[PDB]
Amino acid sequence: LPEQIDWRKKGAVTPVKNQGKCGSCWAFSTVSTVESINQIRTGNLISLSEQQLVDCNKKNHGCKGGAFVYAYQYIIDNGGIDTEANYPYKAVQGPCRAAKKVVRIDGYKGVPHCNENALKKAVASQPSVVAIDASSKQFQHYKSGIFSGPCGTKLNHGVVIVGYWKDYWIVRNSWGRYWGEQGYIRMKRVGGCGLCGIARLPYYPTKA
Ligand SMILES: CC(C)C[C@H](NC(=O)[C@@H](O)CC(=O)O)C(=O)NCCCCNC(N)=[NH2+]
Repeated sequence: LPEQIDWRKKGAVTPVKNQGKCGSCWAFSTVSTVESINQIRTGNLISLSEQQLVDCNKKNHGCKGGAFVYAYQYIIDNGGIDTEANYPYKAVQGPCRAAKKVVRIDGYKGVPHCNENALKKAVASQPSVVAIDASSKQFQHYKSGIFSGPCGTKLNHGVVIVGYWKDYWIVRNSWGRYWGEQGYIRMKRVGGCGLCGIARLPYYPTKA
């Protein structure tokens, strides 16, 4: 497969977003991969609604956390997801409003655990969600360069891998542009379960 890929360079990734002070990383990462597969398939780049998920996804827990599988499953079950414009983000949970089904997906697949080759194969197809230990201070204060740790493998933050180079993953965070490299962080590729456990629980939506 390609030595390097960057979906941002292919117009598959929307501008960086800020989940603000609400534990919704499960929504932002999930929605981003949806926005991505949709553009890759339809040629349309559309910003989708995290808030919808936050409000209408019982299986997950609004600002109190969530999981990849359920998010995807929701979007699928619900028959589609609405745009960022009609259902803006509020950084605080609320009653499920009715929403327009702008974008739809057919399924989602898991990438084999702690297998960075498989993950490379997946990212080469389309951006993917991953869980990382984002609890270390070094990571939280990461500003630039190829981050190589330290960070454990305790899964607590959800992000997206939008591309890669020979020795690092191009990760998209949901903390705005004033964190890392204009919102992104280049995480070294170290095999095993990966840096901060980045290769522990990867996934990507599917659209036929
Ligand atoms: C695996 C990734 C997505 C971490 C995830 N935590 C979150 O969603 C966030 O707090 C992420 C964030 O940056 O806000 C998580 O696993 N949290 C657990 C929440 C459990 C929900 N509460 C229960 N058990 N009812």
